[PDB]
Amino acid sequence: RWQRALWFAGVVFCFGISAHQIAMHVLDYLSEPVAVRIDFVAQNELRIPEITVCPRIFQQNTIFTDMVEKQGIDKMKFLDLIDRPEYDIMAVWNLSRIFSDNVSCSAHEGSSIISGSYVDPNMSQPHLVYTTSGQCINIPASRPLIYRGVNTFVRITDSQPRNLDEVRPEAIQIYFHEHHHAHLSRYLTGLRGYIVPIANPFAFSIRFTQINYANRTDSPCVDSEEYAACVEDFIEQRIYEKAQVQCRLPYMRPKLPLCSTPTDARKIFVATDDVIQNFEKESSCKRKCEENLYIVEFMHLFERSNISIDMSVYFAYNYIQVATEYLTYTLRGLLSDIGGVLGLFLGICILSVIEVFEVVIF
Amino acid sequence: RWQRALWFAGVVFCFGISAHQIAMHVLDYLSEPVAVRIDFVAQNELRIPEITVCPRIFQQNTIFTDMVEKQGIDKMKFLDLIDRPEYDIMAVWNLSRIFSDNVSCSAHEGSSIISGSYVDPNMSQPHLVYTTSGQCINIPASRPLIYRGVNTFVRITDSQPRNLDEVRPEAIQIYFHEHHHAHLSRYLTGLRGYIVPIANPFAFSIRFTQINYANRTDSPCVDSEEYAACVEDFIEQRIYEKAQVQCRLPYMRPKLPLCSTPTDARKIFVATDDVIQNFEKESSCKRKCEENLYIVEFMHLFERSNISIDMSVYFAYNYIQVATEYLTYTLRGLLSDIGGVLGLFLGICILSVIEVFEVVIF
Amino acid sequence: RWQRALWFAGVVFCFGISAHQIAMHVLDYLSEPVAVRIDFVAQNELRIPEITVCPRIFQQNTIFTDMVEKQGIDKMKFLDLIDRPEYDIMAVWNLSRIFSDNVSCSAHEGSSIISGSYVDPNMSQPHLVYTTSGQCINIPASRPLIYRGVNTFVRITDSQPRNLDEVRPEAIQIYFHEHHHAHLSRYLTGLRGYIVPIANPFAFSIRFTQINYANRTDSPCVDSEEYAACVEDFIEQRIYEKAQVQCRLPYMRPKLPLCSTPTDARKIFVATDDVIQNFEKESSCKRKCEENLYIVEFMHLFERSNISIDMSVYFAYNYIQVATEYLTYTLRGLLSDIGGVLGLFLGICILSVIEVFEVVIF
Repeated sequence: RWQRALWFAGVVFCFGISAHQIAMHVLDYLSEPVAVRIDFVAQNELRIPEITVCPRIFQQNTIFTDMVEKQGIDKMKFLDLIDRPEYDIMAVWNLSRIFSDNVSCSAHEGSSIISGSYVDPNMSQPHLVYTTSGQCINIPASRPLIYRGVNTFVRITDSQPRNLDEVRPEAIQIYFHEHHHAHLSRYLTGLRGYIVPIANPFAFSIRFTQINYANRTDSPCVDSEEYAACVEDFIEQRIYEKAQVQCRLPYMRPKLPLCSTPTDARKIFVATDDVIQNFEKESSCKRKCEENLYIVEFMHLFERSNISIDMSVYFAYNYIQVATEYLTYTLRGLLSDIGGVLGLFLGICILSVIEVFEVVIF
Repeated sequence: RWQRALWFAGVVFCFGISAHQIAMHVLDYLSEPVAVRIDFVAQNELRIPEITVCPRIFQQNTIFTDMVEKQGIDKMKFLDLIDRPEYDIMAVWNLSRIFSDNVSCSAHEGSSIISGSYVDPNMSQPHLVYTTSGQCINIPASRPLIYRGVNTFVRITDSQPRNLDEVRPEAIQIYFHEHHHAHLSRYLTGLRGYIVPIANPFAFSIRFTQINYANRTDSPCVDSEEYAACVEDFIEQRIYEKAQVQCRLPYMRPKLPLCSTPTDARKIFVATDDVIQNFEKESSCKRKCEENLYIVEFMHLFERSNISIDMSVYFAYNYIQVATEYLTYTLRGLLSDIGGVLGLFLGICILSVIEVFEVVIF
Repeated sequence: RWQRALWFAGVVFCFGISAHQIAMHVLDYLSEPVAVRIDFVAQNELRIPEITVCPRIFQQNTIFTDMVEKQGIDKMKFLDLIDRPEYDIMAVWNLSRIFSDNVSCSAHEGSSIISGSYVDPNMSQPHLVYTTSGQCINIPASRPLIYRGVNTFVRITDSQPRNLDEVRPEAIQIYFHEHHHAHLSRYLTGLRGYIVPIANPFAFSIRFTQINYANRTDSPCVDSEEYAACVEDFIEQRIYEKAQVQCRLPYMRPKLPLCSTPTDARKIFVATDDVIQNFEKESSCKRKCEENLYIVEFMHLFERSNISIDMSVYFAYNYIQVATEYLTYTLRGLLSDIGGVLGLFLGICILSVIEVFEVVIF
């Protein structure tokens, strides 16, 4: 009656509250909550990024536009000349050449008190690579730089003889990309690169900031290469599927031949523009499990040099921010909270449950 | 005797230790502990700040001081000229004018592979605003910029004809303030602004760092607008209550007329200085629940322009630090810890407590 | 039989699982896990670092090398002249003098609206200090600057008469070190200092980032001074134990006399170099419990000055990152987890254990 009814009410209230708490915990585990731990991991060997050093886009280029005007065309219609038998799109995109052979990058690491800065010229030297911006040079930046001092830079240089044989370049475009993803160089160097003047010797400082996202069912992260591969394939195919044609331009990898018709070359170029502008939205990939963020700030330099193009990139800060989205609510945590709630709104343990099971088996 | 006494001692020891633990937890709840979670929230649309671009203070101004000397006064006593019938303090503070009509700011966002930076001149254009520094221009920066590339800037310009009709300005002062807080522009632009020369076309970069403080009884936070209203009202009334007079100067909002006596104008100016210097201490309000921190670092530019005043403000970094001081020890946390401690130094649950209550009711 | 055997199996399973959990918790406490809390502590009084402003290393020095060539030596063998009776290594290292007497540094903090920047020249003035780089000047930077505005700098200057009596210096070397740690200035100023030209008046901005490491058995942290003392002692004695000689050069503390033989002076200089490049490895100390990281970024200035050497160091950012590695698994945490696991896989409380003890005592 009274007593039994109230006892049943209380017991059912206890089970109801425990079940509601456990259900909320279970629903919390299904949607993995994520927190971020940010620490500064000082490393002695800095992983230098792979600098891309492009000229300004053909339209904004000085020397290439000068050649196009010499042939008698305006700053726009240089693709109305490629299928001319000798210009051979390869030789059109060789007219954007802003760097000459002598390009070489050194890797100064220390400072020394007798000799001076440790000039180490055996580091991976730069190679010329085609890009939407034209014909650039990619800085491999392969081996790591042993950070010792605030004077730890790679000094790119080019001693192109600047005699009055033809007008000479005004500025270049610098983009700091990651080791071996080919879409960063050949496509995204006209957008994400800094336009800086070669008239005077210009420097940089780079502080590295790394964001890491954990694998998670409702927000997955792919490794370094797989995102690059998916994005590059998307960009190359939709150029084809958005130009509704079949041919390529130097910045594309050798799938098909080189557009033996100017209208199709223009279609490819325009589709490239349209897809590169907004491949973040149209794509279906997500940021890597790592995310390098180079905080590139400028500086003045300590000495002049009569060199056509000069460039320093300082890495004086060896403490790198490391954000790491991580697993904050594990399955062990769920089981422990379930145990806590069943032992807090009750007296049930993992020994009483087995004891009742034993009683069931008589 | 022995056994009963020791049993009572043990029971009271357990009960007392549990009570001490619960009391410490309760006292931990009253003084809300606060932790901070720092994450990088990459946004595609950067919320550009409202740039204020003032000339140097009258004393340090070039052209205004030249006018004052022409009238036959020193670079301190220009307030001994305002109540002259025609100079009409408004027309005294129109002599600080460093910008001319033509002022217009554009918003380059993309980079493009043919055209170049996407010039979008339809954005909020700048308007002239009076300030303690004189007559300035405030950059509304209303619409957000769709971050795409590291070339995403708003370029302020002014093509004032620099003919030899009168000496021309040397430098300006830029202050980066939030959308619609009127105390920032009119008062705190002579203090918190960067003094940078207009001789050469200069550029800026800005990385946003946002600190969020949680509402908390012993350290409250007000929203964006309320703190600005508090500070502005305090600054304006104290100028009045610290000058012990009743009149205003152009930078103050239209409460009272324009100081038809030079001594009171000087009183107002001096009180304004003395209050803006130290309104942080005398005030009785606390920083917002949000706290935008623009990390303004300098750089060089990629192209010259024969324009009287030229300015770029780059926004190449979309990852923004977000510190969020938050509630770390909730009321549910206190209840669960109380349950844990009463079930760890005892065998009491919310089913045994109700059972004992039922036993009490017989 | 059946029932008793299964009951024993269940009881032993519960005991084993509880013991495994408790052992894992205990081993988790023995290897203290460490997490980092990063908050921005708005500080009104910025603790300015102790700037060291050295000339470039002797061989890279202009004026000192000019003197060496005048005496008839190359820019390497200036130590083949020290024990000449009058050059008296002290007077060899007085030839690197790049600053003249008139050196004085001010501390501008505010901006003001009438007067202008608050020049406060009574702050600690600079003194000349010997260093491997030569004869430098050290900026005491003793009192803190009351941060008020984005114009809070200490402007170093030197008005040495630049008449055509002798060729004049090209650049200096700036190194930002902590208040009273003597191994920084005298040894690590040729390595960790920025080489920046004096030709034009340059400015600096510095944002402070502080990393704190908690004292911990398997990775101890010493206070600010003890690490500096240990590193200085190691560097100075190894120079002696690595040069296998007994004498010193001006940058060393007055332990022994000044190397009255050039071969020993060269031995000391070479041993110095060799140890300073790699004292991080050979030493046996670890980073302090403090770690100040000055984020020195460059910029332009607001006004020229016909001064031989001019320098600003802006401190416009009062929000300082404070990473604090801390104790995440306390002893109370271990005890509470042990209680939770023994009350979750069992029904044991701290009252039932005492009850069983009482039963033992009959």
